[PDB]
Amino acid sequence: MQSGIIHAAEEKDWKTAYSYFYEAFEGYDSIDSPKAITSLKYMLLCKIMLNTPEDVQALVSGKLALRYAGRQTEALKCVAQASKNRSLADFEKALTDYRAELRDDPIISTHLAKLYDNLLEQNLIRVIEPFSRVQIEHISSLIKLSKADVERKLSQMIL
Amino acid sequence: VDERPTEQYSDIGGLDKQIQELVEAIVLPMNHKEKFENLGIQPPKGVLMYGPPGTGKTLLARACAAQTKATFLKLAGPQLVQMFIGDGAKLVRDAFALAKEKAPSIIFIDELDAIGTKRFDSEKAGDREVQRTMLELLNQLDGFQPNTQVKVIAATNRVDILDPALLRSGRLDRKI
Amino acid sequence: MSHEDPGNVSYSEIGGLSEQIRELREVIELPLTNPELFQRVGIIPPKGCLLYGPPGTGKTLLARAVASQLDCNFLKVVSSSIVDKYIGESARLIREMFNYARDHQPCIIFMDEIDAIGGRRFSEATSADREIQRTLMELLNQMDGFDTLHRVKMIMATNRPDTLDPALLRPGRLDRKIHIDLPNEQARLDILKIHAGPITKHGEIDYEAIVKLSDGFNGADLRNVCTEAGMFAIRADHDFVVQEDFMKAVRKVADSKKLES
Amino acid sequence: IVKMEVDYSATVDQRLPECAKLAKEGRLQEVIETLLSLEKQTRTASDMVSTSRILVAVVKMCYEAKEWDLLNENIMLLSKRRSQLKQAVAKMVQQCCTYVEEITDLPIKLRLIDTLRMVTEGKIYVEIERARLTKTLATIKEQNGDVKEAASILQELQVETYGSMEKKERVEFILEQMRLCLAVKDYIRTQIISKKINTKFFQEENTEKLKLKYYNLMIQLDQHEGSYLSICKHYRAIYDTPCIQAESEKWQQALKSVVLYVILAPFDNEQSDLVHRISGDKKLEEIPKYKDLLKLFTTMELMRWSTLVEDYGMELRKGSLESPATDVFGSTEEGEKRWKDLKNRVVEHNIRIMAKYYTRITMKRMAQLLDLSVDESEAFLSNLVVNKTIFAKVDRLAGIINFQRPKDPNNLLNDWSQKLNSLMSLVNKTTHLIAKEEMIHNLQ
Amino acid sequence: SKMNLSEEVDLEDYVARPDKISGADINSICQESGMLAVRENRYIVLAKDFEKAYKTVIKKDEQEHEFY
Ligand SMILES: Nc1ncnc2c1ncn2[C@@H]1O[C@H](COP(=O)(O)OP(=O)(O)O)[C@@H](O)[C@H]1O
Ligand SMILES: Nc1ncnc2c1ncn2[C@@H]1O[C@H](COP(=O)(O)OP(=O)(O)O)[C@@H](O)[C@H]1O
Repeated sequence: MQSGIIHAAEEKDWKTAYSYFYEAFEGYDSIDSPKAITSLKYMLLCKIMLNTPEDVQALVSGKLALRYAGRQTEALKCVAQASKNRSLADFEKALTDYRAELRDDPIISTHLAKLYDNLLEQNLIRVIEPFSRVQIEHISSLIKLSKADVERKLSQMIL
Repeated sequence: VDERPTEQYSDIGGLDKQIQELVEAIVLPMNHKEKFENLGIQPPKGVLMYGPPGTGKTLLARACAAQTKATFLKLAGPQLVQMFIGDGAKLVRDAFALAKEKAPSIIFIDELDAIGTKRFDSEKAGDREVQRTMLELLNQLDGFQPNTQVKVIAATNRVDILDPALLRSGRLDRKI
Repeated sequence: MSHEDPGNVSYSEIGGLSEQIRELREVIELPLTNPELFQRVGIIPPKGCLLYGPPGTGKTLLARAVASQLDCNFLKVVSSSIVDKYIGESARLIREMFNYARDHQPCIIFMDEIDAIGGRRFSEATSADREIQRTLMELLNQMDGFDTLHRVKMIMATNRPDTLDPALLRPGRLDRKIHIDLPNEQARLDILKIHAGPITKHGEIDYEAIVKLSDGFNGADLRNVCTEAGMFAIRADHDFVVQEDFMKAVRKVADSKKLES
Repeated sequence: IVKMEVDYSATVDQRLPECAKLAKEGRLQEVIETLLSLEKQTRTASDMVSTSRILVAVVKMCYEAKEWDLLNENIMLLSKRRSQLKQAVAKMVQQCCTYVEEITDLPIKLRLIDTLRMVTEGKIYVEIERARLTKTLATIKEQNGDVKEAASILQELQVETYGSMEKKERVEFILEQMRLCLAVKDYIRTQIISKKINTKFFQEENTEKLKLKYYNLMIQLDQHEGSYLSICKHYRAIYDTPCIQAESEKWQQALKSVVLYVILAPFDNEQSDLVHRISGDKKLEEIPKYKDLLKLFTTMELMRWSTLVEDYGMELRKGSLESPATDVFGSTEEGEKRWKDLKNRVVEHNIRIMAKYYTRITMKRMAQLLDLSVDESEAFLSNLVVNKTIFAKVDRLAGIINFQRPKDPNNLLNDWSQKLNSLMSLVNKTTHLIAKEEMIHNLQ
Repeated sequence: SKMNLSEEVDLEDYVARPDKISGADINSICQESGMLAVRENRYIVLAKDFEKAYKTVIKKDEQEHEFY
């Protein structure tokens, strides 16, 4: 689990962090409940960080995942489906619906914020090619957000 | 390689039935080769003369070659066992190549029992390397099937010391 | 590689047991043609097939002929030649021959004699104990030699399937075995006809009478029969071959094999 | 397999028909047991023909005395006793296959599944698999088409298809299972099986109703989700079959479908190659689709679909045969989906042709040309640019677009110098031409 | 672990049996055995693949019970 934690913070690759997290959860198979919950949470967080939420449904449908199912697990599944929909708003909705369940600063809040920035950058870059000059409130309308936050994100990208 | 043997068929004898049989099987496919060609039967090549020493296999083979008036190539079988890797294989390859390049020849390989073992493997030895020389000779027997030239004559004393692999219709067949 | 894809109309030069030839082709060709489907669905293609009939119908002739639909290069490898020394490191030689088959990817390895003289003398149980079987197990574990990628099969032309290490007939082993024995009367007359095909003389088509005297004679023997008939015509310097010449040839070979057996 | 030890051909010949008479209606099981003992004796003696005859006689007795249940446990015991002789059991299954197909009955489905369970213990490619294939096909016919048996025939075919196929029987079996798969309306698995089987071609040069049937079942599979280029490719692959079997109605309707589809496909270099290859066909001229293709393929015309629905839209209402046209656009739900697919397709086509002609076009004119409003036109414009098909830059506050890449001054002066050198070469060629014509003209 | 759990290896594969061989099997052979999970009939690796990997290229050396 710690090796996966370190690799997840290194952020160069997340598949090896997925392997370490799964091994830790496999070690925690109905032995230590809180450590098992943390291991599966980290495993699914790096799985969605791999930008492949398609295998999330199979992973959460696994026997051990159902055995250790919980509100935090369902919140992570909703985060995965938000990544499926590529909706930064849906990800923000899931984070607010389960905030205290995913408010943990260590590799939970940090990675969710990093992923949220990734969707923001991807949405902006995906909608920005056609426009040689576009009004920013139109950009906010397409992204379905306010004006100040969209302007702040677009700035921080361009600085 | 003797360029031309001069020994005559008259100075040998005793086994006249056998010598006439192999004359029909070898010399006639040389002189009257067109007879076999128009008949449609390709003559056999492999003739194995098995019998104790002093029975005249060498004289008969050379006399047959003289009657054919074609090239005669003699192989010293017992000394084909060379320590060099594939040496016997190379010797047999170029021997067949020389015979093919020089007329319908007579390949007179002596000591076929020495060349091929009966696969009586033992802890002392098991004919490991010489099997390479043996399979080369087997693969070279089929080279001259078209146009049916260069006959193979193998001389030994005991035919039974050979495995049932050299004995075949296209391979060594005329055991005399 | 010594023998290659170029071959005669052997498919028609075999004659006897054409159904058996079709069955062996049906077993062999499809994984040989498109092995990618086996990987695509996750099934292991067969490795080869077994052949009986120690002196009978040409097993090597079948190995040649069947490759007509295969466009592959049949290789005639001897079991003694491939094991060489009596050590487990005999796998070096199979690696070389398999690499040769990998270089000429469409290749079938035709084995010469694995159950050395299955009719008599020393079998797998006698003489060399388990040395043949372990060396065959080496080719067995070769089955992961990229069967999807490699167009290589191995035909085992044993003499008698009696002593073949029945541990080598399980699934994943050689598996398939096709029954070949001495040709029946129908196969015998067919192969007599194809042997007489190149022979154009007066004679007659009285093949059944020849079959009656020459029953239970192997295809190689019947090829020898036709050659002996030509030898009889030419020893007598006659440009004609009549059924009497065939009768003399059949009687000669029958007496020869009767004395030798 | 193993050498025969003690034959009992005389014993079975002298006793088996007498046993059949003694149990003509099968009320006696001691007769079954004593033939079991006899075939066990011949089995320990390693005889195959005697055992096969005994098994064939036993099932024949069960046929004539119509004890269906006792047949079920009897064949179960026979197949499970010690596995007996593989030749004999393969035989017995074969006559069981021959018998189950003649009596309709209710529990023949139970007979089919019983033999399936007896043969599914393994030994599929070895010792008869066509029986199991025929039983599964028989189960398909008994259940009259459903999802469970269609899945069963899906998961059965692969072993025998890879091992021992038939150039007609096996492919027909594949065709008879994919149609059930499409009836189930599974798309991922039906696509997988179709793409894993279609690799086996070069038999269709002698097809009668096989390649066309394969293709006409995989038309729906492809066009169901998003396919439009493979659609035209295999519709021309069914078009070339009436070339060798000239039947006018199917030939002409195939021409109508392929011409419509090939234009309807999204723009790409390959689609351009297909449309240019299709155009110029001598046999294509006598249909209105000839005029449709000639108009809508090239020369960058304004494809106002509002005008096209009456100028070349007559195929919807009435044409020569209008049967493929009614299939495509005359349908209600899928027809309106394909109508919308024509609607957008011509919108990107108009955008693309405008790209190579107009540098800056006002927003109102472009929207009017695209038959949509400003927001819809800019949305499709964004859809093109995210696909990198067009080099477009738009000022959204001003509503003005540009299609020309900003010319770097390096290559700008380079093409200027190339223009200079072209002029210089023209001066040289003109000078030589006029001077020499001057020489010819003053030869007086 | 390099190939992430042998590219999602199954649970019932543990190396406890095929590692306690006392048959040399140098790290190069260990890497080769790891890559002999190339049996792509399935998306997962089983203990059979490891057994075949150990079976190929091996020499029989055993009999520690006399010494212990
Ligand atoms: N039929 C024969 N007529 C004349 N000399 C013979 C005859 N048979 C053998 N010889 C003598 O035997 C010698 C050949 O011996 P060799 O070739 O070794 O016998 P084999 O061929 O039986 O091994 C010759 O020098 C020759 O003088
Ligand atoms: N059915 C057959 N038709 C034609 N020739 C045959 C037949 N069977 C055997 N032969 C001949 O026998 C020779 C070798 O046969 P071989 O493969 O040694 O048979 P086996 O292995 O059963 O002894 C070939 O040259 C071939 O011409």
